Amino acid sequence: GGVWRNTEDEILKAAVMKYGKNQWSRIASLLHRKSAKQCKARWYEWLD
Amino acid sequence: KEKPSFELSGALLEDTNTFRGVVIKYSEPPEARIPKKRWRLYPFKNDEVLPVMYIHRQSAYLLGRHRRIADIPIDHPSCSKQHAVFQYRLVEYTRADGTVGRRVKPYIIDLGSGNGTFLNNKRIEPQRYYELKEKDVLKFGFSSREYVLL
Amino acid sequence: EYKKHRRTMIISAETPRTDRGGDSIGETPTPGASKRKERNRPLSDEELDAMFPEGYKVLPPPAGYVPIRTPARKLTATPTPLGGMKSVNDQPSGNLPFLKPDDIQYFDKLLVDVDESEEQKERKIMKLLLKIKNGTPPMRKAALRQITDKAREFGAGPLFNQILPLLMSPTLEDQERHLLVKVIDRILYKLDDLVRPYVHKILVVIEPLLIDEDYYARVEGREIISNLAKAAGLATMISTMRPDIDNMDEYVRNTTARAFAVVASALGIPSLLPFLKAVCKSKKSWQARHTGIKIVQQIAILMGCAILPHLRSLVEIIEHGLVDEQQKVRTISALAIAALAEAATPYGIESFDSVLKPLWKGIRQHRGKGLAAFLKAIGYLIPLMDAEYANYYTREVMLILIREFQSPDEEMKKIVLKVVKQCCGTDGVEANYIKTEILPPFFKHFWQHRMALDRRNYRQLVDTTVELANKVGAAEIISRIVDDLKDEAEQYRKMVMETIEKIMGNLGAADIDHKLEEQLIDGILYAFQEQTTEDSVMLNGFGTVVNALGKRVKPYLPQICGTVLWRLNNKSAKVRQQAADLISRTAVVMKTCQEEKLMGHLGVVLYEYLGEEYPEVLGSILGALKAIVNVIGMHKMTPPIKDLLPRLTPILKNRHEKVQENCIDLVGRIADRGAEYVSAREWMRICFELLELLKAHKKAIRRATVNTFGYIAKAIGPHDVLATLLNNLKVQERQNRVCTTVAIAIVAETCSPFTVLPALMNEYRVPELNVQNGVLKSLSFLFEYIGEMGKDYIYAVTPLLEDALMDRDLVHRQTASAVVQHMSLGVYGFGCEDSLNHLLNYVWPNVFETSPHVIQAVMGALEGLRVAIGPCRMLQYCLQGLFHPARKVRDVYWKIYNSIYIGSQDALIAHYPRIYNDDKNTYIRYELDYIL
Amino acid sequence: ECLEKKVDMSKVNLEVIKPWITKRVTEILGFEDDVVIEFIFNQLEVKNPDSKMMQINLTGFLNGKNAREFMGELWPLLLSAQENIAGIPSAFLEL
Amino acid sequence: NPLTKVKLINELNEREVQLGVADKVSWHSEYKDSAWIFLGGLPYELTEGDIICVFSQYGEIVNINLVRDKKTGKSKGFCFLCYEDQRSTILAVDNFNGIKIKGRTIRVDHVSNYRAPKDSEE
Amino acid sequence: AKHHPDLIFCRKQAGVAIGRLCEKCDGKCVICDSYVRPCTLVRICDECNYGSYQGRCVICGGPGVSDAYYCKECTIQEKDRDGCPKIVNLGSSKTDLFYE
Amino acid sequence: MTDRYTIHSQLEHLQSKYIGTGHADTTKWEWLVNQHRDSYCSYMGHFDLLNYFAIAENESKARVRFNLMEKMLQPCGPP
Amino acid sequence: RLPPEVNRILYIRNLPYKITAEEMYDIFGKYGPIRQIRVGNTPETRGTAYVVYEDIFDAKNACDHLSGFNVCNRYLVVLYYNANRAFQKMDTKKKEEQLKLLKEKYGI
RNA sequence: AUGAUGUCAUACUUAUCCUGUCCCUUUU
RNA sequence: AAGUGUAGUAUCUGUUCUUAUCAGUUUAAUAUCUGAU
Repeated sequence: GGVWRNTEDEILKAAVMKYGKNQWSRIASLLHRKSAKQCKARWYEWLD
Repeated sequence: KEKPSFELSGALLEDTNTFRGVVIKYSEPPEARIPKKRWRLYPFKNDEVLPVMYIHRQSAYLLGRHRRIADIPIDHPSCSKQHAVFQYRLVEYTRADGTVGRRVKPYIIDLGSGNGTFLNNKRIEPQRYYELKEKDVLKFGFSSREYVLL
Repeated sequence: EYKKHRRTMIISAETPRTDRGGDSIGETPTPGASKRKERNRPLSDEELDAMFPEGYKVLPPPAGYVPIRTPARKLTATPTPLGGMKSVNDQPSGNLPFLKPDDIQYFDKLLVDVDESEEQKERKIMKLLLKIKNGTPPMRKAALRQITDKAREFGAGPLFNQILPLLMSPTLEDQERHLLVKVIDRILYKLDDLVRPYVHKILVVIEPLLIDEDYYARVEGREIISNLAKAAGLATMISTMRPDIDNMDEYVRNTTARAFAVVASALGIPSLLPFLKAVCKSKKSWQARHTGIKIVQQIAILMGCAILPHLRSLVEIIEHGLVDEQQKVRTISALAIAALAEAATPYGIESFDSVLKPLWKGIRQHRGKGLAAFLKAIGYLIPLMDAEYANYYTREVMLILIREFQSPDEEMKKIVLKVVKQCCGTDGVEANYIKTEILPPFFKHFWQHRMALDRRNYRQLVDTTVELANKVGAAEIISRIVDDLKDEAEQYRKMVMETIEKIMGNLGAADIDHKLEEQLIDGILYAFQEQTTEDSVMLNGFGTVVNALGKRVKPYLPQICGTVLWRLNNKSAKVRQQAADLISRTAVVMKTCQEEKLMGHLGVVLYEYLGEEYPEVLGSILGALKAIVNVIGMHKMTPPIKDLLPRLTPILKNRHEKVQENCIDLVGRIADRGAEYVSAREWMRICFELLELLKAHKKAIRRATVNTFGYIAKAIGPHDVLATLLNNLKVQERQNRVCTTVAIAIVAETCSPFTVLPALMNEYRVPELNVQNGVLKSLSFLFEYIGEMGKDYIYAVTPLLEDALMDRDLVHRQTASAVVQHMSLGVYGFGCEDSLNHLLNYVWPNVFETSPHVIQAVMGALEGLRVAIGPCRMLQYCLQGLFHPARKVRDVYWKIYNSIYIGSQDALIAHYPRIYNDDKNTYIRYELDYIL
Repeated sequence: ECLEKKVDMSKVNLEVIKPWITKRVTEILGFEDDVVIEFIFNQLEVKNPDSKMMQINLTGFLNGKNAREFMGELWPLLLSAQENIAGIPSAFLEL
Repeated sequence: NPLTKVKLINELNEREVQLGVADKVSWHSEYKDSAWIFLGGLPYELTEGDIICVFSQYGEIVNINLVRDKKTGKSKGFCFLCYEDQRSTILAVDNFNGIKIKGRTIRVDHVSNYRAPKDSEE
Repeated sequence: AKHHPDLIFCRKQAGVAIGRLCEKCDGKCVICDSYVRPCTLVRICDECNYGSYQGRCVICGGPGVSDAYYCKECTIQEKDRDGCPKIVNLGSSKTDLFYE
Repeated sequence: MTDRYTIHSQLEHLQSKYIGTGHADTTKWEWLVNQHRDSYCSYMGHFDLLNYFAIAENESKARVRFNLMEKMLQPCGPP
Repeated sequence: RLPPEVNRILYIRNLPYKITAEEMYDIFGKYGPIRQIRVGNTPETRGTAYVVYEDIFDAKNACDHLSGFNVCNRYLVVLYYNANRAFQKMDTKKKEEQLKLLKEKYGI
């Protein structure tokens, strides 16, 4: 999957800002849409 | 009344071997196969062999006076519908050193020709695998033929 | 092979008649020339241009390739044996799921990635059928909604032209056919008049759905055909089904017959009466009369009791058919008469009288299957006759039946079984003569190890045995059937057990002798010992046998107990499952016979085997424990409640279906009956465990959970239960989420609602929309469950409902309307007029709304207010809206007026105000002004 | 329309209108059909039939123009027969 | 109805195979004590010896009898054959029942009742 | 119904027959679709029960066990005196469930 | 008879079959006629209402019954 | 001795717009006589075509052999022709002439 | 500074719903 | 770091009408839509 929605992108940006970049599971535990691998992939791809 | 016969009828045989629109007799045995011999027919009816025949590819062989029944017609007015048809089959032949093997060869069998057949001044009879070898001058009809092959 | 004719179906009154004539005059000379002496027949330029659609051009490129392919016939024989970038195009548009290769030919137009070109625009917009058939569920729902909304826009012509080939897909799976049928139904629900020209085109694809093995699919096909017929006119449908009568394909004839039957069921018997009468009087061909008889039979079978008034008229259609020369027409007419009879309750015997004499006369000259058809017709007609003639009729038919008892024909066997079931049930049947004549052959010739294997044969034999036992007696049938109790055949054993069970249930086993009783006990034991297929036949049979034996089963009690113990020690799922089933079934007999030691031993074995991991065995053990608690008392049960309650507490998380159901039932019974051995902390823990049981995928589980929560509330107290329920964060809004509100209402009905009201009012102060909607739904359910008890809480529930009436959210307004409906239904006559008016003050603006749920709730609340607040106030509030100018306002007001006028038809006289009299109208009811 | 006047098929014969209707159907429908003839005959079976349903059936079987022709040919002939004291039109006496 | 007899026989065999029918109850307890198999639905142009040779592939036939008409020509489709052993009859009912030959396929059943000339059905 | 708005009630004339509901739908109100407070018994149509149509479930459509009754909310609202409430239609429910 | 008006039913719509159910395009004459007919039927129904209505005139109960049954056809007027 | 799905007509897609049609006829003739060859002259038809041989056996043999055969730069997909489903544009008129000719020729 | 539009995500309600069958198609 | 399906509703993101008029359909009226300058 991984549609890379807008609200998901904002949530990932907020997680990287507050939770951190080296905590993919902490962000995946508040998304419930993609895996931590996919989350870090979207962070390094578009949400960097 | 009922006319009881208790004899063999033709309906079972017709259903066993029926062509596209006709009956199909002279059913080859199940011991045959497709050969791979380096031999091809070179029919030159008047010392001019324009076409070429390599029967190792085809298993069904029909040259007769049936345009709709057989595979194709033939310009052989002295030929019947089903009189003689040679067929390649894996016959258990003894090699030169005695090593027996199922070698592919053409079986010599007469299909009940109306006027028989002849090849090099000799007619071939059924129920006996004649010495079928290469470089043979034959005919593809019942009465006679003025054409041969190699 | 019979269904393969459906693959030979091509798409698309005088021209059709000439085409059928040409078809007949082409199907005649083929066998004509065949006697005088295919799909690959010759093709013509007209045939070639007609086969394929537009978008192609014949072009033999050189003048040598045509005479290169012309001798290809001879080139297949002589020269055949002789000497001898990275491009691709799938179908994605934005997602466009994978199209199968068979569907590639259908959706090929979408494979082209061209865009921005009108007619082609609509054709491409019609590519949503690809996403509907092949795609995810959300895409399917979206395509369904788009087709529902874009009906008139896309046009019915292109829709049918695109849907018909998809229905004819040779690779069309069951799900694809179901989706296509649903789409066709949705399209026919909107388009009404435009479906006329495509009537035949849609019927050609929809008829095979009727002739199918799937019962649900056949029902869907019948419903679709009925809707299609009701859409267009009966005359158009008759014109479409006209040429199918004389169709060569018999499958086409059966399809046309089913279609005519559906059209008669929809548009009515008499609407299709004269068409059928003209079809029956057709001297053109015997196939016509055969199709007519088949249509009559199918119409009767589908209509059932609807043929009562037109039956005599049906006789007028069928009277000239009995004299048919061809045996097929006579057989069809006999089947039709039998259908009209057996489908018809006793009535209209005179209407069939014209067919009475010849059929029996045909029994005299009966030979072959015609005798069977005549016997079936006579059997169907015998009960419709009176006793005087029925005596002679049965006395004459019984001899022919006995003569035909040795018929190898399975159809003759079924006909004889039906005739026995019909005739033996007559009052003029000799019991001793029946037992002398029909009983031994029915046991020998009818009862056989091969007959039971069939599906219809099994039910037929069961019905025949039941009727014979009810007619002649139970002891003879029992003696005939008990010998087969040890039958090696499982199906024959099940049939014998079902026959014995039906006999014992209908006649009663009091006639069972001592030797017969012992034989039946041995048979039941052998059957329970040999049960390969998991079926309730053996269990239900043992239960009925025990219930019939009563106290006479005490000698068989210990043998059954030993067998149950050995089976519990035997294979769990195979043996112990049936063992626990038999125990739970015979608990009543064991308690009735005073099996005290037996009950205690059973309880001990159940407490021992309760720790089994197999859910099938554990659930049956829990059910047997529940039955023992139902028979054995609480204090008298040897496995006391102190061990049962905490042991059954953690079993709620078993996650099995039957296990969860049995555990919920046992806990609920224990907490509703005893309610003492459970401690306060134990009750709290049980409630905390049952809170998790609401997430199941069943409804009965939720109902049992609500009942158990109510019992626990009645036992422990309201405070703790309401506190545990108030914590429902409602993660999901479905999966029994409102179930917490239902449990709150159950606790309020069991406990003092004075305690449950203000706690709920305080929990409603939370911010979450989920919690607010839950509080509203719980208040509505509580008011509905209380009813008369709400005479005091009306003034207390008024302001919260008035505040929630503010439409901040649609769900809030829906819950408000539902609470208003429940309150109006419950406050009937209790004197809550002020609260009703205060609620109506905020409920009236909710009339203007488009939500289906909100609209339904508003309508229900208006009905409840008219019931309680009265129709006078309802009309006073709906008066100005009647003659309003708008379309939507007038529509809503007219719906409200129709709702208020459906009931209260008598009280609308007074509420009707005095409207002044116009020039050409005197509307003022002057009689009402008559002052006495 | 001419089929708007109330008629009564009980006060007229049927054999006199059978071959005329048959010829009209063979001319309009072209081919020879038994379903249409029997349907038209059974349509006039009731004692107080209705011309609207007959016209609808004729439009379903015929094209719609030939249906109008058949309706306008059957209505006035039947009306004249019902008006005749003997119960038949002027054509039944001509030949 | 006429052709559905072979369908019923095949369905009974398939149900016995699927229901877990044992060898003792494999649609043979009723046809026991007699190997007279009744074949029906055969074509009107079938010969006696041809049918004998066809049904002889499953064993030796003891006594065959075709439906001989009064003056029609012995063309009715019915036939009764008591084979050598009942095992051959079971094998024929298992393999030859519903076989297609000479166009229209015929049906086979186990009667084991008596020598009835007029017992089959068209 | 509230669960199935696309259903078509029979609305036929009332007879002298007593109906029953499927075990899966035991206790469910025929009209009100509630689960408590029943008032009156459910009457079946004359044509709604004739042979194979006899003994079927009113709402569930399956084989009935228990005798059903109308909900008191439907009885007080003058709703129980309506036509035959037999579910003649079967659509938008249990259609593709067999496929799963 | 070229009319083309086959008003039977289209897709099994609401289709109020009750007598006086009411609709959207109901003209004033229709509502007035329905109300007058319902009031006449109610006056024919209630026994005490019939006694109170007929007690005004010297006519008998049957007189009021006939006068009410006669006023059912076209009470308001030809629309 | 073949499935009913096999038919004399075969749809060949995934071809160029200017495809060498003589070579196409030669490739189709490897099976049997090309009874007809229709080349899509439309835009959406540009790159697709249909063929029809006078025999079903040869057509099936070529379908087995020419399944996704190689081309200059692509591989056209060859599938069995689906049902017609569109014949109202055509009509069975003028067939009475053929019927009368058949009745006069044989005389029956 | 309310709105119309509609691919594509999201919350909600209907006490929505998982053993449902060919017990009925036996047409040639 | 788990839910299945059946119907419907809303709030989010992206786009569009300074076209002057006439006639009609439709609308409570606008609007939208359909033809001409």
